[PDB]
Amino acid sequence: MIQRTPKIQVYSRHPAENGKSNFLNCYVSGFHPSDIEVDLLKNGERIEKVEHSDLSFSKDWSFYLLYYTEFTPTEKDEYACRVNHVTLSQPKIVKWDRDM
Amino acid sequence: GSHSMRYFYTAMSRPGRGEPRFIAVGYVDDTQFVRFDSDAASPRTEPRAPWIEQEGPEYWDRNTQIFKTNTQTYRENLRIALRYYNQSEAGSHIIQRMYGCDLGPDGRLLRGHDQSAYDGKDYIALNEDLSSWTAADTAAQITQRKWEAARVAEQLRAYLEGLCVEWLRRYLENGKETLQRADPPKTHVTHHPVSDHEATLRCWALGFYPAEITLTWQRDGEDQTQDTELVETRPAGDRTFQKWAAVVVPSGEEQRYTCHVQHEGLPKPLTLRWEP
Amino acid sequence: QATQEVKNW
Repeated sequence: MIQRTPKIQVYSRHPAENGKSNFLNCYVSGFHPSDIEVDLLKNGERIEKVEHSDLSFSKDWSFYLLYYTEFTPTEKDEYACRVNHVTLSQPKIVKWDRDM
Repeated sequence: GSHSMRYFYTAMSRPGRGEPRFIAVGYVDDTQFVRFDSDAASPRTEPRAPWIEQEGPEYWDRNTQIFKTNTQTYRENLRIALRYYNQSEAGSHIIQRMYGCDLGPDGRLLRGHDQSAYDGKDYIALNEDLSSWTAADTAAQITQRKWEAARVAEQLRAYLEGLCVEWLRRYLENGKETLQRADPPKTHVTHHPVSDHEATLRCWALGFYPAEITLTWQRDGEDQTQDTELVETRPAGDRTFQKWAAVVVPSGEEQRYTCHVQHEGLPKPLTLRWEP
Repeated sequence: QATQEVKNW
């Protein structure tokens, strides 16, 4: 079947400031079919309370979803998003880089 | 400004895991306002924007009935599509539909839309005349002939020119403080050395609504399209969007580069540069 | 406001 692999961006709602509460976003888009597994990670471990948007799609029929959770960034804590999809042979991990 | 309403339907089969799931979402511009999910504990149309909450019980009941009927109709359509493509009952497949209306700046209908897809590929579309169809393949031509015989286009035209426009105008009025407010981007340029002889300039746009925006880099006044890394516009989660554009430049040449931003919330396009 | 389906595929 013709399938499309997800694009992934990991970023914060507001410019990151250590010790200030914020939201950590993982935006997955451009994928088809719609089933997808997304985890947000803190120091490699799954964050329990993650919400996501309702399934919708772009003009080219590919799907997109926003997964998000409240977080308070620090200098040392590492955050990431881990994505699985039928097009991937292994989960793809994208690290949060506060400059992107 | 100009405005649109769109509904997006996704029907997904899952043999061995129950009947196909049907999801519908409705948008005005880049603002979602309703959802329906046949997998919910109690499937019903649910509000997703504050300005829709004031609609009365008749509105919620009418839309819920539509989406409950559509759940059944799209389960049938998924079975039909297997016949049209000679496919087995073992695989998972997806039908999508998107339809709605666009208004110009004076509130007049600009055009209507109604398109469907099967497995992420165009299947059939209502033409701009709201009277004829374009079928993508010989399967969709079967649907086209059925819809021609049943005069489906005439019913869609009546919705798109009538109820679609009337309700969009109502939503725009009820939600005017947000739907009719453009939030301009907050913009800045950052500088990231990559080596002793090159650096990245990244032009940021944050906090903007609606999502449409243009961000470009020029070098000596010439667009740098091939050399620009441009990320997809992305939601912040507070209704607004974010985007950036980056170029790698020779150290010492940074002032030859300008970032240009166009957005409907800006009275004039902006020009920015790295400000060390 | 959504529209009703008119016919199957």
